[PDB]
Amino acid sequence: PQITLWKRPLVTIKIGGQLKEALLDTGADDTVIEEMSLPGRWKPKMIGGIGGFIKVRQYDQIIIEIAGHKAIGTVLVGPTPVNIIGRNLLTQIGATLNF
Amino acid sequence: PQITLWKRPLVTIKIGGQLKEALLDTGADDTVIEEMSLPGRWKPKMIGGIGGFIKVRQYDQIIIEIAGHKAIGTVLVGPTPVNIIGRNLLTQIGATLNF
Ligand SMILES: COc1ccc(S(=O)(=O)N(Cc2ccccc2)C[C@@H](O)[C@H](C[C@]23C[C@H]4C[C@H](C[C@H](C4)C2)C3)NC(=O)O[C@H]2CO[C@H]3OCC[C@H]32)cc1
Ligand SMILES: [Cl-]
Ligand SMILES: [Cl-]
Repeated sequence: PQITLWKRPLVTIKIGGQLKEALLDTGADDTVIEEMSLPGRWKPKMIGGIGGFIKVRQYDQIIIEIAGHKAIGTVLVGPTPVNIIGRNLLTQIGATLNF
Repeated sequence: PQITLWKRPLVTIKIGGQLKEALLDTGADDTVIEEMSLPGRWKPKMIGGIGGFIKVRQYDQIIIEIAGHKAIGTVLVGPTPVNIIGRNLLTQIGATLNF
């Protein structure tokens, strides 16, 4: 689709069989989702946001559907105020900025 | 232009007579610039994201040149390491997310 920005660019994602709402975030390098259980092992990562740094759990090669498009990649899990889809997955679904 | 997201979508901006680099950020409601002086009145504001909240100065009716595209709107000024152009000015230059 073509998504204008008068409202937050919120989309439905499917991860772990569950539907969630997430924000398409070109200002995010990484994808960050609120606390949920994911399979496999995870690795530590510190990420920096507007208010400071937080610890997250890094799960690699996670299957996730994003507004109907299939991605398989790294998902960070932690106390983010909102689920965000960052450039690591926006590139997988072929998204670009246009003006 | 069409901007891919393989890397950070950074552009040149002109604001308060200064040239600066800024991130085109669809996840940002508002435009947030690193500490600088701007003309006019301002009022304090708290904005939040990963890591918590920061205090900023809200300047209304500021003109910015974004990648050669003129826009006017509210600009928040405060302690961020990276300038971000948020949806309130992205709309004004007709930016969209496409995939
Ligand atoms: C009301 O007006 C607002 C305007 C801005 C914001 S915001 O907190 O800056 N954020 C919105 C937001 C994000 C998450 C949850 C809720 C809201 C925008 C994100 O795009 C933000 C930008 C930056 C802007 C600068 C430079 C960096 C670090 C921070 C300052 C936040 C990205 N990017 C981010 O956090 O990315 C993180 C995940 O991916 C990683 O890679 C990059 C750092 C790691 C909140 C309110
Ligand atoms: Cl505005
Ligand atoms: Cl429009």
